[PDB]
Amino acid sequence: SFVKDFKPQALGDTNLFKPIKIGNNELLHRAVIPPLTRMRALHPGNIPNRDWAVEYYTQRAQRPGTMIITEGAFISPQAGGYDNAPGVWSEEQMVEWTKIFNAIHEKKSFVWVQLQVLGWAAFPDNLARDGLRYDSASDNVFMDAEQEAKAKKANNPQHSLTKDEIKQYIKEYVQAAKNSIAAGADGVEIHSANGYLLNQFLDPHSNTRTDEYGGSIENRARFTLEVVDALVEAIGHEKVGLRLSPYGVFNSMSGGAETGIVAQYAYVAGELEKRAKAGKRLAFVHLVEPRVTNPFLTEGEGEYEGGSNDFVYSIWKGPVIRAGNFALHPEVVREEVKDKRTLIGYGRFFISNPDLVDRLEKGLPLNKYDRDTFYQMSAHGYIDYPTYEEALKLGWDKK
Ligand SMILES: Cc1cc2nc3c(=O)[nH]c(=O)nc-3n(C[C@H](O)[C@H](O)[C@H](O)COP(=O)(O)O)c2cc1C
Ligand SMILES: C=C(C)[C@@H]1CC=C(C)C(=O)C1
Ligand SMILES: [Mg+2]
Repeated sequence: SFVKDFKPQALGDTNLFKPIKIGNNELLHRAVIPPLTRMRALHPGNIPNRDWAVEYYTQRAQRPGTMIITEGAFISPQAGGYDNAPGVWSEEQMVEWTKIFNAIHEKKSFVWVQLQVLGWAAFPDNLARDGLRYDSASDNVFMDAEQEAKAKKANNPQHSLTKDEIKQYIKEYVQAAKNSIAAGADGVEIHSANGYLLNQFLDPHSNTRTDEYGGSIENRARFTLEVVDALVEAIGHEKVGLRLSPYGVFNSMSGGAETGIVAQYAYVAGELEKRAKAGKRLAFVHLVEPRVTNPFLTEGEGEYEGGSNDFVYSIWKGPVIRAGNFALHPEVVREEVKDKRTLIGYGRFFISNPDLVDRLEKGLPLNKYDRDTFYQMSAHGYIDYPTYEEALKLGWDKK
């Protein structure tokens, strides 16, 4: 059915429908699909779903000139820990990704691979099963008590990465990015948000290190920036973006409660602009808004009102993608896109609306999403959400 207490507003008269160039890609509108883990990848091998993934992405690429960022993809086995999330390290995996990229391109849309490394959000028992470490920035602070317990129970205690192990991850990021581009992707997004490994280094709660990778703003940012620099050199700055969530609390990050948090993220933005002025401007910075500090919470919950991401705009002068509860708030989007370098990511409602861009343009009702099938091993709630046309044929305007 359609979202009941929603008054759509047509956005076709705004900058949301003005073209913009991101990296090498000529976008025809500024509604972006942010990365959305769907847990349909197949085990063993973290293989993109051979049955349904091409169809899922094809459906959501249907509006020409759409930028799609893939679900997080693990750069290596050690970077993983979820059996049903895909990887980008193996030939088996890349074969399936190539089919996905080809399908998206056939619809005249674009695809950026999000490179994911879980750190303390990984399941320690899956990792132990495969002979892998349970990794994070530190070893004396844990995501929650349950994760700490699972780690100890599996004889896989949380491990504070050595400098050599950090370098090994960087090598893996480089190879994963190369794999992605070679298979046909338009670029990659470095995931440094949402409380995953790079975010665990950025955040002073999760990073209690006393070496060069902790203990100061510059040190906490080091790993993220090293990855940025490694990828820029490997595949080019025009093929690289960075995702950050300054106010996020998901996966036990500090958010606005940490008084030093804006400084931490301002420093990263500054270092990116510095590289930009040196002729290596990243394709974009992607920010999760304080509108959504935890994406497991229903829209309107977990909104932090005490901070804004606007500071980034004073520092970074390139494109900014903003994500977080925008689908139900066209009135907010209308104001945000008045800034001529701002794009809008729509997550949960792109899950439920394959033709979301058309609906945004014309102010059409939105399909409700089904949270119960966000992560189920099923075509249901993955590839069977209807377009507006199909919804009308199903009688949803009367349901
Ligand atoms: C089911 C689901 C899966 C997600 N997977 C990822 C992911 O793999 N990588 C990532 O950076 N963010 C992920 N997110 C966060 C979203 O990209 C987005 O920031 C968040 O959903 C808020 O946007 P929205 O209100 O438009 O949904 C996910 C969110 C949801 C609900
Ligand atoms: C279900 C997942 C593994 C996560 C859901 C939400 C976020 C922000 C991710 O990065 C993946
Ligand atoms: Mg149900």
